[PDB]
Amino acid sequence: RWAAKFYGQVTFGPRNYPYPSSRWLAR
Amino acid sequence: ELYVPGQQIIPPGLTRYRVDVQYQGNDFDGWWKSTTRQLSRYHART
Amino acid sequence: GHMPTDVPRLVKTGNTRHNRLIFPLQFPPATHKFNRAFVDAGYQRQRAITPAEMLVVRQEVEQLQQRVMRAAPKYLRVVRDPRCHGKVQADFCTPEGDLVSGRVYRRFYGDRNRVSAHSTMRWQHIGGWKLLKRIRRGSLFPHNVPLYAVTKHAQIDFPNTLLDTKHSTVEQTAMQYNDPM
Amino acid sequence: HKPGESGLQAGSSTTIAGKETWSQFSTKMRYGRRRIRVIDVAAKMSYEYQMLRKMCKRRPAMRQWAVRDDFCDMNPGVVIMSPSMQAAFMKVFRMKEKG
Amino acid sequence: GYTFADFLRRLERSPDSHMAPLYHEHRELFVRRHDMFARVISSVTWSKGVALVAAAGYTQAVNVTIYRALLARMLLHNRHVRQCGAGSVVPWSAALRTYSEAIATHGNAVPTRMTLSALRLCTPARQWVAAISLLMLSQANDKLTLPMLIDAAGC
Amino acid sequence: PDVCVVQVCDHMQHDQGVKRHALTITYGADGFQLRSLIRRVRRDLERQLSSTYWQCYQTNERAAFFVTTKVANGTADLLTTSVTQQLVEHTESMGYSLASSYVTLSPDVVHTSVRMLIHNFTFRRSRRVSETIEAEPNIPTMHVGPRREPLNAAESIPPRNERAVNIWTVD
Amino acid sequence: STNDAIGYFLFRGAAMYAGMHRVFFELSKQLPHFVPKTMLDFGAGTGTAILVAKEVYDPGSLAYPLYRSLRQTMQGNDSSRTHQLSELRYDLKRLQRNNEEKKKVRFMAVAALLERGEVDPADLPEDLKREIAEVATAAATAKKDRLVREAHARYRDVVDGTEWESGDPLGEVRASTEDPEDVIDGEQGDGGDDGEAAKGRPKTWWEKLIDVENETARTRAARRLRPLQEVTAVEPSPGMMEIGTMVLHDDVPNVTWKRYLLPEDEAIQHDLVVAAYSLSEIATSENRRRIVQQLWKMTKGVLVFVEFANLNNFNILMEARDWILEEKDVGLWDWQPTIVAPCPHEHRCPLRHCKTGVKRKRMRICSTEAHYRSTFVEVWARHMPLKVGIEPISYLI
Amino acid sequence: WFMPYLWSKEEKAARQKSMLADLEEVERRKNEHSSGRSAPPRTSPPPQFVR
Amino acid sequence: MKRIVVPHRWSEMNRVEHPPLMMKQLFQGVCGGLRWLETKSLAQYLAVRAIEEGYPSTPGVRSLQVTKQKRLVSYDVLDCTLGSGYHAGAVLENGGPYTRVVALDCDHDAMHAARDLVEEFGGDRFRFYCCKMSEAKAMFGERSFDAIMIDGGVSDTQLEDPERGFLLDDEGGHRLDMRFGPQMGVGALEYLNTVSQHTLVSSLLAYGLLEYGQAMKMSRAITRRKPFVDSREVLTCIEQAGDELPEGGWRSQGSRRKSPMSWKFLTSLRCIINNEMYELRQGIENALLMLRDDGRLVVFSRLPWEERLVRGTVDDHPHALLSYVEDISIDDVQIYGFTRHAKMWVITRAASSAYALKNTTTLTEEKFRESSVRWLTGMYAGQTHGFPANNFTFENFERKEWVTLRRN
Amino acid sequence: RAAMSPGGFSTGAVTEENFQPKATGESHRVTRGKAPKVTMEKGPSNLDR
Ligand SMILES: Nc1ncnc2c1ncn2[C@@H]1O[C@H](CSCC[C@H](N)C(=O)O)[C@@H](O)[C@H]1O
Ligand SMILES: Nc1ncnc2c1ncn2[C@@H]1O[C@H](CSCC[C@H](N)C(=O)O)[C@@H](O)[C@H]1O
Ligand SMILES: [Zn+2]
Repeated sequence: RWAAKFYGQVTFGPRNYPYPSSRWLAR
Repeated sequence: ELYVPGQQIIPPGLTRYRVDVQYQGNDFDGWWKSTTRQLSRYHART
Repeated sequence: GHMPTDVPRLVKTGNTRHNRLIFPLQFPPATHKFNRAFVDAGYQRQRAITPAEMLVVRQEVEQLQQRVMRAAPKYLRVVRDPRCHGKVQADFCTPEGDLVSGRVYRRFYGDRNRVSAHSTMRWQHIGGWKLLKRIRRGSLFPHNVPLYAVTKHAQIDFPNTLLDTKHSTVEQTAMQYNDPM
Repeated sequence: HKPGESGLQAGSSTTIAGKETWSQFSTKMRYGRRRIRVIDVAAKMSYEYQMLRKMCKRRPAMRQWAVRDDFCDMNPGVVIMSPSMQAAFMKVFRMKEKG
Repeated sequence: GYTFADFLRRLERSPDSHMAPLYHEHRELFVRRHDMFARVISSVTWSKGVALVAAAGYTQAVNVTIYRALLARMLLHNRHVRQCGAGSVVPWSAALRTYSEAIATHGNAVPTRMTLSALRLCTPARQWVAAISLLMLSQANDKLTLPMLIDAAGC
Repeated sequence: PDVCVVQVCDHMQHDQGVKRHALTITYGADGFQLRSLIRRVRRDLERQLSSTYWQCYQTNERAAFFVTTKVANGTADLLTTSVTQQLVEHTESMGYSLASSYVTLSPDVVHTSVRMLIHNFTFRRSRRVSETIEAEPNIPTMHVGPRREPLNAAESIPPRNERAVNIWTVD
Repeated sequence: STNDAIGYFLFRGAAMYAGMHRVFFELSKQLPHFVPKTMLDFGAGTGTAILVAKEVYDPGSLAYPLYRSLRQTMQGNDSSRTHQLSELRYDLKRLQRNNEEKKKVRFMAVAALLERGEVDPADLPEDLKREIAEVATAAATAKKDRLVREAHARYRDVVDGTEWESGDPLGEVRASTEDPEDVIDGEQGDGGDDGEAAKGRPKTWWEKLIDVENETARTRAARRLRPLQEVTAVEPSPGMMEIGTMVLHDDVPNVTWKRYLLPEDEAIQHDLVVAAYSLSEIATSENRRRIVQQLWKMTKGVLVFVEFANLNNFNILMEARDWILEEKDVGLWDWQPTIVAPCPHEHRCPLRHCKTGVKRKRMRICSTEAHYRSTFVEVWARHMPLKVGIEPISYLI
Repeated sequence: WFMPYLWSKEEKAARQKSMLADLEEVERRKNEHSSGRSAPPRTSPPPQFVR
Repeated sequence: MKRIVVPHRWSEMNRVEHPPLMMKQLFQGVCGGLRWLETKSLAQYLAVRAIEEGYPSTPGVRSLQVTKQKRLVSYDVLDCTLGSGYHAGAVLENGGPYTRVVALDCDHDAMHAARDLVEEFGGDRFRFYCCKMSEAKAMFGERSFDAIMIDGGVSDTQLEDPERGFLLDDEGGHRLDMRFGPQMGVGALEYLNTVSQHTLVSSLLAYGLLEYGQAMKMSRAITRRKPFVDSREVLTCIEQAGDELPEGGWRSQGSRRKSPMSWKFLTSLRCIINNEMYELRQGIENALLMLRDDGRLVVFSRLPWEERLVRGTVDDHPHALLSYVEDISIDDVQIYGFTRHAKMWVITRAASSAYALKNTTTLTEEKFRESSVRWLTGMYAGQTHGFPANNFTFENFERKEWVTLRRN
Repeated sequence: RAAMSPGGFSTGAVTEENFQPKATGESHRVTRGKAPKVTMEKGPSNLDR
C-alpha cells in the first residue's frame, strides 16, 4: 500500500501515463 | 580626431587599403561561396 | 652526474609501454636561524620548540605551498584506487587527454645509474611511494616523479557510459575496438 | 506516567489525576532535549598546531616534500559532523515521533 | 580571441572621441559589472574616463564608485604630473564637473572622500572659491569634517 | 537657433478601453537642456500617478524618452497632455514661442493593435538676446515590491569624531 | 513533500555533508584567494551546501564551534587562514609557552580595573597608561564574541539586563558610516616618496613575524574580506524549503529563498553557484541544457557541480562538462570556462571513452569518494554498524 | 504496437486533440512572444541609436 | 549653501498607515500576567527601599566591569511584526516606565514607523531589527523576553501602494509582486508564470481555503492562460473561473466558506509567497522557547487556518496554555474596517506540569488504552546511543560540562 | 532575413525590464534556424478580389 501513496504526489501530465485521459480510469 | 556615430572604426595597428581587381569569371569559380558541396576551378577571393 | 632537466626521458620497454624518467628538482631549504644547526644525525631531538619557531616554519610552509601550487595544474589525477604489493600501481587522468597506468617503486632507480646521495627512507618520500600508497582516487599525483611501465589505455569515439552490457560478445568486441558493426 | 517517576522505570501507582500519557511523555522528551554538550577546547589541539609540530621535527631538506604530500592529499579523511550540523540534524529528528 | 589586456590597449591607443563606440561595442563588460568599469577607468587617461562616463550616463545608471574611481585616477594623474615633470595638470573645471554630475546623479550618497579628492584636485590650480562652495555644499548636507577643512585651507 | 522643431513619435497600444504610450521626444538642435525638461515632467507627473506606470529618461543630448505601461484611457491622455505641456513650457523658458504645430495619427499594423502618433511643433526666436538641489539619476530604477536595502543605506554619514562645527551660520 | 524531506535529510544528511566537504577542501586548496561574497545555491533542498560554505569560508561566525582537531577544518582560504591563526595562537600561548608571565598581567589588570571603579582614585596621575586602556577595550570586544559562542546566538547583548545606550537605536549610523580603512590607489596622498620608491622591504623573516603577531590589522583584514553577506537559495518544492530553512536560519543569517529559476534571473551575478545533487533531479520535461548554461552565466567566480557517483549521473555531469566547455571561443578570454578540478586536460574524459569501459561497468566513472562517520539512521536502514561510511561522488569545479 | 492496442477510440481522440491544442498553443506563443523571460516585457523598448 | 533632498515618490507622498486593531485588549494581554504582577510588586518593593535608605521623597502612603550597572524593574517585550507601530507604541505608552519593546519586521519600509517612535522615546526603550519572525530564536536565545506579540498578514501601507502589489480595483497594469519583505524570492507574477499545475494545487490545499474541487479549477485557468503582462490580465482570468471579487477587496466581512473562489485564491496566493504556514508555526514554537517562565504570548489570527494552527500548537506543546481568546470588538470594524473574524490568542507558558491541565478536559478512554499500549510496546523511545544522540542532553548543565566552562 | 535585419550596429538604453537574454537552450555553434524572419504575406490580385 506504500506505492499508492505517491500517486497523489506526481504531476498531472505523466500521472495516467498508459492512457491519454483520466476520466475512464478506475475510481 | 573627431567621431561621428556611424563611421567605420578601423582597429589600431591596421590601415585600410582599396584594391581594384578584375578576372574573367569563366576561368574562375567566382568569388567566395558560403556553403560548399559535401559528401580545377579556384575561388578568386582566396 | 645528473644534469637538471624538465623533459621526461621516454624509454620504450615494449609495445604500448614506455618508461617516464624525470626527477623532481630538489630546492635548498631556508637559511633562517631555526633551520640552522638542526640535529639531523640524531633523529631524537628534545630541544624545546618556541612559538617563534612555529611561526617561522608556518611562513616557510606557505612559501613551499606557494611553490608547489605553481606546478599543481601540471600534476596527474588519481582516478582509480592504487594497488599496493611492494610497488604502487594506479591509473591517472593526465593533462594530455590520456588514461595511463604507471608503477611507483620504493627504492631509487635512476635513468642512467643507480648511484645517488639518498637513502631508501628519503626517496620513498621524494618519488611519491609514501604519497601514492596513502592517497585514494580523486587526488593529485606529481608529474616530476618518475613513472615506470606507463601504458596508455585505448580510446573509442562514442562514450562507453550508458551502454548496454547485454550485447553479445562479438559485438562488444567490435564496439571496444572502435569498429562497430 | 507520573512526573515524579523516571521514564525508564515504571510507576506502581494506579491513579489518573496529575499524570500524562506516554504519547505526551514522548513529546516533552523530544521537546526538552535540545542542547549540545560543551566541547572542550583545550583538550584537543588544532590541526594546524599538530602539523606544524611535525614540520619542526622534520629535516629542513625534507620539508618541501612533506608540503607536496600534504597538498596533493585532497581527502579530508573521516568527515565527522560539525556541532552546527549536529544541531540541525537533531532539530529535524525532534519534530516528530521516532515511530 | 581577445582578452581584457588587448581591450585596454585598444582603449588607450584610440582617441577620446572613440570612447563612445567601443563602450557601446563591448558593453557586455560595463552594463552589469561596476568592478570592470572601475578597472577600465583606473587604467586609462582621465579624459577617456570622463568621456566613458558621459557615454554611460545616457545608457546605464552609474554608481558613486564610478566617480570615486574617476577622481582617484585624476589624483593619480596629478601625482604622475608632479613626479615626472611633463604634461599638464588635471584642470579644476573637469573635477568640479565630475563632482557636480555625481552630486546630481547621487544626492547625499557620495562619501566625504569624494569631496576630499575634489579639494585635492582643486588645490594645485589654487581655486579657492570652488573650495568655499564645496564647504558650503557639504555644510548644508550636515557633513562637515576636519580633513575637508585641511584641504580647503590648502586650496 | 532662430527656429526650433520638436518631433514627438508616440507608439500606442489599445486593448478595449486602455492605452499604452511610448513617446520619444526629439529636438532639432543641440543646446537645449533636456535634463531640466525631464525634471519638469518628473515633478508634474509624480503628483498625478505613481512611477510604477511610467518612466522618463534621457537618451541623447537632443532626444528624450517617456513611456506608459497599460493604463486606462482617462489616465493615459492625462500623462501625454502633461508631457506635451511641459514640452512647450520648457521651450517657452528658452526664449521661444510656439508658432505652429500639427498631429498625425497612423493606422494599425496588419496583425497588431499598434499605432504611431506623430506630433510635431515649430518654435521661433522670440526673446532678443542658493537653491535646493533635487538629485535623481538619468536612467531610473524599478521599485518592484519591497526594498532590498534599507532607507539609510542609500545616504552616507561621516563619523562623529571627524565632525566639525559649522563655520557658516544655519538658521 | 515534507514527510519525504525528513527522510531525505535524515538518511542522506551526513552523506551529502561529507560529499560537499570533499569538494570545498579542493576548492580552498586550488583557489586559495577565493572568498564567495555572494552565493547562489541551485536546487538547495536541504541547506547542506550552504552550511558547509559557511563552515569553510567563515568558521568564526557560526553558532557552534567546529572541532578544531580535524583535517576538514584546515582550509586554504584567506578567511580560513585568518581564523586558523587565532586558534593556533591560542595553542601557542597555552602549550608552547611555559612561562606564566601571561597570567601575571591578566590577574593584575583584572584587579587593577576592578579597584579603580569605586575605591581607588582616577587614572589621571598615572601617565602613559594607554597600553592598559587600548587592551581593555580590545579585551572587552573579545568578551562580546565570547558570549555569542556560549549562547549560540548573536544579538545576545540586548537580551541581558544592561541598559541600552541612548543614541542610534535603529542601527542607522552604524550601517551608513564612512569607513576610514578602505583607501583606493588614488585617495592616498601627500606622503614621503621613499616609501613608494623602495620596493621589496618585508622579505625578512623577522618582519614577517611582527606581521602576524599583532591582531589589530587582522580584524581590519577581515572586515574587508566579508565571506558571506547575501546567500540565495532556489527550491521549488515546499517540503524541502521549510526544512532547508530550519537548517540554515540558526547559522546562516539573511538567506533569500527563491522558488524558481527564471530566464530573467541570469542578470544577477554571484561569486559562487553550487548545484549540489540537483542536476539529476531535473525532470525530463525541462531542458537541462538550458539550466546548466544559465547557471554558468550567473558566476563571477566558481561554478560547482556535485553529484552522486552513478552511471546516469556521470553521463549528466559529462554532458554538462561538454556543454560549458563548448562556450570557450565565444568572446572575452578572461570569462571562458576553466576546469579547476578534477579533470585537468579539458578534452573528452579518457575514462568516458576507454576501451575497457564497454563491457566493464566499473571502469566508467571518473569519480572520487569521501569518508564520514555515519549516524544512527544509516546503521539502522543498512542493518550493519558502519563507524566509517563511504560516499562516492562525481564533482566538477 | 502495444500502446495504440491498449488505447480505445475516445482515448486516442483525446490524445490527438490535446496534442494539436498544445501544438497550436506553443506555435502561437512562439510567434507572438519572443526572447523567453516567462513574461511579456510590459513596456515598449527604448529607441536604439546607430553606434 | 545648497541643501540636497531626494524627490519623493507617489507611494511616499500618499502613504497611509495601519489602523490600531485593539489597544486596551492588547495591553491586558501582552503586558498583564504573572510576569507583570511580580514586576509591579518589584517596583513597590524598590520604592519602599528608597525611602528606607534616606532618599528625598514625597509625603504619601507607600556581568563585567564595563556593564556593572544593570537595569531595574524593566519588562522586556518583543514585537515580531511592528508594522505601523501602534501595537508597539501602546506597550511603551500605557506601560509607562520600566518597559521595553524590541521590534522586528520583514520590510525596510517599517523604519519610518520605527523612526517616529524614537522621537517620542528612544535609545533605552526601543530597538529595531529587520528579520523574519522565525529567525527570532536564532538571534535572542531561549528565555529572552518577558512577552512576545505576533501579528500576521498585510498592513494597510502595503495594500494601497501600487509598487507593493495588493491593488485590485486600480484599473491599471501594475506588477503583482505581493510579498512582505525582500527575504523571499519571486512574486506572484513570476510564480504563476513558472509554477506547474500540480505544485500550485498542493500549495493551495495547505491553507484550508479553496479545496481540491475548487483548487484544480483555478489552477486550470492559470496554467492554460498564462501570458501574464501585469496584474490586470491575472485578475480577469481569476474572476472568469470563479466569481467576481467582492467590493470590500481583501477585507471581506462575509463568511469564510461563502466567500467566492476569486477571494479564496488571492488570499491563499498571498500566503503561498511569504510562507505564512511556516512563519506562524515557527513563530509560535520559537516564542515558547524565548519566553520566560509564566510569560505571555499574543498571536492575532484573521484566517481560519490560523485558528487551527494556534489551537493545534497549544494542545501539543508541553508548556503552552491558552489563557483566553478574545474576538474583535464590533466598533473597530466600522471605523477602521478590519476583518470581523479577527481573534486575539493570548497564550501563556507553564513552568511545569502543562499536560496535567490539558488532561482535565481532553482525556478519552481510547486515549487511555492507547497510552497503555505505548508503554507496553515502548513507542515513547528516542535515541541516546547513536552518533548525534550522544552529544545531546537537556537544558540543565551536567557535572561533566561544568568543568568544561571553567577552562573555556 | 532582410525585413528583420537592423541596419548597422544599433544599441539602446538599458533597464531592468528589457533584457534580451541569451537563454537559447541549444548549441551556439549552429546557426541554422536562428535568424529573425518575417512570415511571407502575399497580397491578392484583383482576379482574387
Ligand atoms: N528543475 C529544477 N529546478 C530547480 N530545482 C529543482 C529542479 N528539479 C529538482 N529540483 C530540486 O533540487 C533538489 C535536489 S535534492 C538536493 C538537496 C540539496 N541541494 C543538498 O544537496 O543538500 C530537490 O529537492 C528538488 O526539489
Ligand atoms: N513573518 C514576518 N516577520 C516579521 N514581520 C512580518 C512578517 N510577516 C509580515 N510582517 C510585517 O508585518 C506587517 C503587518 S502586521 C499588521 C499590523 C501591524 N504589525 C501593527 O502592529 O499594527 C507588514 O508590514 C509586514 O512587513
Ligand atoms: Zn577524468
